[PDB]
Amino acid sequence: MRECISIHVGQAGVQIGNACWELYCLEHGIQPDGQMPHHHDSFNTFFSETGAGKHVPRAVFVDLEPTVIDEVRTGTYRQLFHPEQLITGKEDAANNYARGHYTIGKEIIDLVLDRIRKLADQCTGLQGFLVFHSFGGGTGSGFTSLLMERLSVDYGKKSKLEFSIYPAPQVSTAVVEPYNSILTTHTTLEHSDCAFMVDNEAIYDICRRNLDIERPTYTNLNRLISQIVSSITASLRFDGALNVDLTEFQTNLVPYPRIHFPLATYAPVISAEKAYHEQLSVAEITNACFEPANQMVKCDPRHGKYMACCLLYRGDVVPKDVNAAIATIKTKRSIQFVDWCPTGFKVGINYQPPTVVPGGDLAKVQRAVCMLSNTTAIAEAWARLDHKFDLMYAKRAFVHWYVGEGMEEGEFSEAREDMAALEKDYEEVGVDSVE
Amino acid sequence: MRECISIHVGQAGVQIGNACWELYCLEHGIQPDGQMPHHHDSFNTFFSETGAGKHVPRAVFVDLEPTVIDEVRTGTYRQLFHPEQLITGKEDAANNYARGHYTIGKEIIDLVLDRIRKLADQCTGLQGFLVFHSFGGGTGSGFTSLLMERLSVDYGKKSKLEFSIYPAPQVSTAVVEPYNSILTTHTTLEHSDCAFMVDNEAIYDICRRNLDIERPTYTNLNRLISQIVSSITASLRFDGALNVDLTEFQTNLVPYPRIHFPLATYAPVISAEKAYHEQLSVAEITNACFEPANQMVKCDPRHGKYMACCLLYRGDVVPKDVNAAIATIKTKRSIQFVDWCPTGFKVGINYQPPTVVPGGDLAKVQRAVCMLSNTTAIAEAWARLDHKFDLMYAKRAFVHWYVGEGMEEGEFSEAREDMAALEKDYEEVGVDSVE
Amino acid sequence: MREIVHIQAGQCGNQIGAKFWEVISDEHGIDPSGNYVGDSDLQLERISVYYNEASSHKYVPRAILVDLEPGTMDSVRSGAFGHLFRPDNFIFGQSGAGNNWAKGHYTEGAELVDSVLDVVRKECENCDCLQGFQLTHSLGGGTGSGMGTLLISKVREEYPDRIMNTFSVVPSPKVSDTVVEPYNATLSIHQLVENTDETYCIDNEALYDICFRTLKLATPTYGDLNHLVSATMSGVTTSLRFPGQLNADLRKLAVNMVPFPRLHFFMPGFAPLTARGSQQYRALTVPELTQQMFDAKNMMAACDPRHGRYLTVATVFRGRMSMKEVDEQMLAIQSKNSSYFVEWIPNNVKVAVCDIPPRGLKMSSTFIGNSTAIQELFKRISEQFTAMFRRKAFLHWYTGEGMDEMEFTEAESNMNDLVSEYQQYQDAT
Amino acid sequence: MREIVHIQAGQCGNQIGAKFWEVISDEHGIDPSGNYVGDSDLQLERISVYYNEASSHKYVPRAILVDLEPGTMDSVRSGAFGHLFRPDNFIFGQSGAGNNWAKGHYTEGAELVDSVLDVVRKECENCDCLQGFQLTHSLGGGTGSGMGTLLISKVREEYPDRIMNTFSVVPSPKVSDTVVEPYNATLSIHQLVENTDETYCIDNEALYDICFRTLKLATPTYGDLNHLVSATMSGVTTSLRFPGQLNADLRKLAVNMVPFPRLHFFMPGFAPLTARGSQQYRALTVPELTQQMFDAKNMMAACDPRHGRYLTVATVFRGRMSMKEVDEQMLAIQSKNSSYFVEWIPNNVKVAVCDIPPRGLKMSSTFIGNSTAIQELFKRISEQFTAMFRRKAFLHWYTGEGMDEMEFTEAESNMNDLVSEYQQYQDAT
Ligand SMILES: Nc1nc2c(ncn2[C@@H]2O[C@H](COP(=O)(O)OP(=O)(O)OP(=O)(O)O)[C@@H](O)[C@H]2O)c(=O)[nH]1
Ligand SMILES: Nc1nc2c(ncn2[C@@H]2O[C@H](COP(=O)(O)OP(=O)(O)OP(=O)(O)O)[C@@H](O)[C@H]2O)c(=O)[nH]1
Ligand SMILES: Nc1nc2c(ncn2[C@@H]2O[C@H](COP(=O)(O)OP(=O)(O)O)[C@@H](O)[C@H]2O)c(=O)[nH]1
Ligand SMILES: Nc1nc2c(ncn2[C@@H]2O[C@H](COP(=O)(O)OP(=O)(O)O)[C@@H](O)[C@H]2O)c(=O)[nH]1
Ligand SMILES: [Mg+2]
Ligand SMILES: [Mg+2]
Repeated sequence: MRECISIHVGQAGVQIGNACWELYCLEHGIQPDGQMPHHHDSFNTFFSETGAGKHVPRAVFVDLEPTVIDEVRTGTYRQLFHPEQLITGKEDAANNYARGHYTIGKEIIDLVLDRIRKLADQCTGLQGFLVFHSFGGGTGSGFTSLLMERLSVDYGKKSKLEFSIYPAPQVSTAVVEPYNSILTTHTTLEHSDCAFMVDNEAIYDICRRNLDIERPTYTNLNRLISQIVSSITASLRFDGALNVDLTEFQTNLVPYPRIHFPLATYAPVISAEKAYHEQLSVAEITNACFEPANQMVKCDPRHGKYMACCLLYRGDVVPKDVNAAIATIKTKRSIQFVDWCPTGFKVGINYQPPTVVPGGDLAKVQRAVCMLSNTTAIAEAWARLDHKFDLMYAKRAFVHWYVGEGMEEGEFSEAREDMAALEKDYEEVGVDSVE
Repeated sequence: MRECISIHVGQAGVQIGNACWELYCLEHGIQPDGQMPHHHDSFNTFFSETGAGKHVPRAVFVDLEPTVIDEVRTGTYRQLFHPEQLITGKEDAANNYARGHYTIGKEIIDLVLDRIRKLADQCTGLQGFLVFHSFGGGTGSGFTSLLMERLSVDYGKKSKLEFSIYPAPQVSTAVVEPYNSILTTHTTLEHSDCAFMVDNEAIYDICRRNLDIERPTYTNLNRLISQIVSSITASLRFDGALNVDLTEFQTNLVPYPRIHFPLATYAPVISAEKAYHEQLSVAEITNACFEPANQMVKCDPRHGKYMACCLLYRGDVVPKDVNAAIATIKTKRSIQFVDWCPTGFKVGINYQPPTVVPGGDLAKVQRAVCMLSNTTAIAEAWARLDHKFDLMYAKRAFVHWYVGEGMEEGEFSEAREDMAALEKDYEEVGVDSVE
Repeated sequence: MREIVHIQAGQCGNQIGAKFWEVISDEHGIDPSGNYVGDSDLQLERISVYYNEASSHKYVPRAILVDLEPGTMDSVRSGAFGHLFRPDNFIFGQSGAGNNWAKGHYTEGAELVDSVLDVVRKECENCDCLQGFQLTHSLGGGTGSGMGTLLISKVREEYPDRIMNTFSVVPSPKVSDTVVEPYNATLSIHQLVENTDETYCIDNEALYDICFRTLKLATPTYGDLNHLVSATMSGVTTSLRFPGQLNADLRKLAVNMVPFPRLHFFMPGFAPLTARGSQQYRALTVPELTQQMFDAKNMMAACDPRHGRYLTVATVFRGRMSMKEVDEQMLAIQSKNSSYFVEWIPNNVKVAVCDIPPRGLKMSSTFIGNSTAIQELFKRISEQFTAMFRRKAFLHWYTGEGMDEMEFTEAESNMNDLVSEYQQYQDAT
Repeated sequence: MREIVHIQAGQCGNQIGAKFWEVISDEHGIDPSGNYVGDSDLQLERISVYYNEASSHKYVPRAILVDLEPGTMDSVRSGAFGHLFRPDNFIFGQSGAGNNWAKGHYTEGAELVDSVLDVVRKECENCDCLQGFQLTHSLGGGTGSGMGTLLISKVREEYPDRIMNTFSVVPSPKVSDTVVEPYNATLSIHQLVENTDETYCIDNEALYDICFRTLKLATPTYGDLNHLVSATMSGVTTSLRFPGQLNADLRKLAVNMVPFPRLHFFMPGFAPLTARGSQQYRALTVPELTQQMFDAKNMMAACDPRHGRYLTVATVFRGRMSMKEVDEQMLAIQSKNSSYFVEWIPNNVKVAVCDIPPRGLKMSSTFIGNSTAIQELFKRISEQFTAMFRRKAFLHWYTGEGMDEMEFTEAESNMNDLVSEYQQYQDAT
């Protein structure tokens, strides 16, 4: 009765959604065809139901290249999705923000908004939106900027959560990542309620070091991020000793309107062969979450200050142990919050344990904790992008595509100014107060 | 609830640990896989436990050559160890202290300290540390010096016990033993709480003469030293009529801060065929312990003075007989303590008999006694090393490896000066007081 | 007669209320179906003070459960002891306050408050001679705090004569379960010192410590803490829900414990508290309970009383006992702690005695201390507030609902005025 | 009335206390569960002096078991006669004193002493008319010595009126169970001569010799020695735990045996001591016990009395006997040993008589002699101390906890002052 739709833009969004919906169907014992042989309703928040025992997701799959969507239509989760949700374009933006925001996406945006409005009106207690999109791809950035603007125009005050894929400092599959990233950030900065920074480089490191898988496929990273998002929405979708809604997330983790970029982290992540030999203490897993090597963004947290933290626990958890572990974390020195925020934690506890996907890589654990942490180290990452942008702009490289596809140079200058202003605000927050 | 971790550095350390953990698993009826079909908890001090009936050791196996650690991973005690404890390097220090303390070990020391800190924080009543390392090998000396410095920096006042392997006067498998030994002693002299001198030459002699095994393997010596260490920690791990902790060991056996080098001795050690024909009197086994031929360091105790002694008994022992035997020992002339210490004994009594390992070489005995004795004869041994060092330094032999691997000559001169100062202090203690 | 109406705001309020009604029904011998199967007539002699006799000889709690989200409401409804509440009382919203006080007091709450007041009025008219209201809520969560303050203001407008009790879960000193709780706490305290007759400050930290240390439980689930607080409240009301050699009511406690209108914040305590094994190894004597109730390690508010003075003290016993014993114990405890009491209030202990134990036990006791130590709490909060208000962090979330900075300015000024008054009366002479 | 509180410090203290409470319960007919199954009302007429009647008609020892390590504590707790102690009394630390006195009196003990004093105070307030305290400890081990001295100082600060007993296991002359025991012994003696009413010097060597020679046991386990010492203490207190033709209490013994404040160190002795077979072959007559209690081979302190003079002597009998017989025996024994007594104290024998034997026997006897021989002990220790202090061996271990050399200087000076006083009064005229 507290619904929240899902929106998947771009190839990354669609693949992540594949993983996430596999995980959901496993959580609620739902067949790929929508049938089903502590639980409350629970699945009602993400599954709508027809007369028969068939349930459908509240998701929208939009893309400009029909390849991946066609794979979904042919995927084992074929009978699941309502066929109208699979909006396919004809020619992808091809890692060009201009195409993805002015030329191509502009011509299906209306149909996308139509389906969005249909699914919204069919629901009653709509909590908000979940956007799954990359950052470098043309469709992702462009269509996402357009979609966020349209939604903010239409649905003024409702939850809008985003899951970007922060481009890695060194592993850049595309070449024009800085341009698209800068443009999409400069646009989305005034509409997104709360983003969720995740990067593939950190996930590679985590998969190799912890899970002891040397050669991972994209499916594995998708499984990890799906686990994170499932932990995020378990509070809505399940009964817990201390529940929490997305509104609480945006309220607690966003001190200033512009600074709403918290990074993700999850634990425990160990191989099934290594499942034993460790009791998985709640304080232990909390320390694991706070370790710089277990974070999912390549940024040393010791270089910044945790402006806010949100720890969400599920499984056999007891509040006093959580309190003790959090107090111990506060005692440590290298974790220095901002002076003006003495209360740097919101906690969430759930009874439903995390579910391990058969054919997966993780081990069945009795407890799990996801930390969404808004820190100051992320500012440094922006600097890197800044740098690259200047380079690719000092020579006016690649500019002609963007210019000829519905954009002006002054827009690029303005986006650079906006990113510089954001970095300035981050520094301004980083200082301490007098008196 | 009084935990004490174990640290095994170098090939000798790892093999000794293999023997010691075999002995422990036999003591508490623990399968190699951590399962188990007077006792208290007892095993809690050295075994941690997970939810299931699986227990793991509180040990760290660190080496720079993966051979022996891989053997452990393939050993019958495979399921026992938590896989993270098996830290393996890539290239051994190759009997070079410089490599083991400046070049190679410097790059895994942080991970080792991390695992140490994890295991420490998981424990509550940590008594202290047990270091198992040789003296000649590069990894042993170098990594041990580094580890002791790091631990003393981090864990200021906690028990730090060491089990060196004193290089034999004549049986030297390596060639550069004096250099590494002098360096590691000069370093560890300011950090180690209490060492435990043992040598392979004496153990060879004991195995041949007493156990009547002419051709012993390293496994046999490892079994002997494991028995010694088990007797050392039985007081913590079992209920006795007069218990004793490692803090008591360091307090009683260390009169002066520098002079903390007690040598080991154990009894009874007889073959199973010779198990009969002797009733194993408590006074008898005490005399056996005090005989120069049963000591585990090739140094005639009659050439020095017992500054302190610590006799630890286990099995069917009665205090009055111990008192009588100790009085008789004090009566004898050839055992001349220092005049200024009239009380040269600390006693420990345990109820748990020593356990004989099936497939072993010793015989099931009802009583056993381990003597840790800090004497003055050990000084002479240093002299021998001194001599050799001067020789290998009078010609500057082998110097170039150490120089080119991160060391300076003045450091060698300083180490020689420190060893000379220690010998001088030993002589100064050896004198008698006026008035 | 003297019918009492129960209000439960916020998730914490609802959970505490569920445990509370469980305890009350257990006291009165009430089946989960809501019908009576008890054994002592005295149970039903005053069942009407908390229950209403619905036709066909059934009983319904006189409670009003309020929320802005259906989650915990439905959780309770499905659970046992849920099928006895009258379903029309379950008022809940859909938007959810989002842990924001502005939503809970200006935008979202303003839409349900009317229906809530209507149900309140209906229940009031059902009662014969209304005694007063007890509100169960938190101070951190947006719904509890905001909507409870709104309802309190409205009720006090509609009932300037009845009595008002609030059982607020004050934020812990060390930990902080949320991030913006200083703002909600400050605004809630503003409204409480405006229009509340008495407020029972309670912390989860102290309950954790009591469960761990005293009761020897390393696994305290929220059910345990809620059970403890519910036992406290039941002990508070048993003085009128049952006969007694020296009976008391809510009005008497308010009269005795509130020397000045603003200074109506109380730290509670309970006794005896024994482990499962360590119980038979102690004598259950009135002196034992009395000495137990006077120490830092048994106060449900995280503040050492020795830091201040006991302005007033109330104590409610249960079960059969000897009055002279209680008198002597109170005399001795007031004599030995001479430095810990206000000079100009001699004999500052109120005593009430019931005839029924809370079941299972022979004799229990409840302590309600109004001290000057609690000011530290406010001081702490005030400081935090100033910090978070100096940089104006999160200020936009509350601004967007119509609230303005001057609101926080006034609330902080009021809190500092209260702190000044508390300190002034602490060192009075 | 005259309630007594028991403290047990150190491993030896705890073991001795366990055996002691076993013996006491056996005397009073107390089941291991802690409930009474006895047969004589006189058992419960004064059960309250050592036990507290917990509700449901159970009994708990009024003891306080203290340690810095859980080992022996848990060992006792698991053992029978352990499940009757009230679990809250088991105060223990984790670091362990490491057989160091500095830790046991400055660093480690300073952290638990507060909780220990709190439990002490609670027990004191539970008692009606407190009589005094008995401390069971050693002098070699760090925990026992240091923490006991600390607690003694604190208690004497909080109770300058009550009476204090200490049962210290003095180091043996010949053997030395530890190495640094001279230092701990000297410091402990310093604190004892500071703030102890009476001290019962006991050696393990003498107990060994008594068990071997007299009782004909070649296999003396520590249980036997602890049983003997516990029998001694029980015989000391039976004069007030039971009626008697000439009753005595701790205060009377302190008055009679302590002519001067510092000279309050006593060597005890017990009788009769017979083998299992060699018992029926001897007449159990008062003269026999009397002559048994006066010889070197039956003193629980390793010092021949003939080397000095009996400054004072106390003797407590049990069971039915004829007073005139005791009087004549004391007269004869004082006449025949004229050279062994102080000249200026005529009739230096205190006599007490009980009505109950220690069970199984017909008549027993306990001797408490304050002699000048014991000075030799101190002399010995002093010498050793000087030796170990001249070379400053082990000095760093005690230095590292804040203690300084001047501490040892003062303690040794004080000990030599005491030795000088003892010798001075030995050859007084
Ligand atoms: N974490 C994760 N990222 C993915 C996955 N698949 C694709 N991506 C991201 O997708 C990016 C590739 O460009 P996309 O954003 O997918 O471009 P697109 O979605 O195809 O849209 P167009 O640019 O118009 O073609 C890479 O930078 C990846 O980070 C995946 O399975 N897991
Ligand atoms: N007592 C005993 N000593 C052993 C055993 N195995 C090896 N050692 C000692 O190990 C020494 C050989 O050099 P190590 O100290 O092992 O060198 P390492 O541990 O391999 O480290 P690197 O020098 O860097 O290779 C010999 O002097 C032996 O004394 C054993 O099984 N028992
Ligand atoms: N003592 C106690 N406190 C609780 C319990 N459940 C929640 N809380 C407290 O309630 C606060 C959350 O407020 P909540 O009602 O959930 O948020 P709201 O919906 O905005 O009112 C937290 O600070 C918790 O400390 C409980 O069972 N017992
Ligand atoms: N008579 C007797 N003495 C004991 C017994 N157990 C230990 N001791 C003595 O206690 C001393 C050890 O002190 P201990 O309490 O164990 O060390 P601590 O922990 O530092 O106080 C030794 O000198 C022993 O002689 C016992 O059962 N009987
Ligand atoms: Mg694409
Ligand atoms: Mg090696």
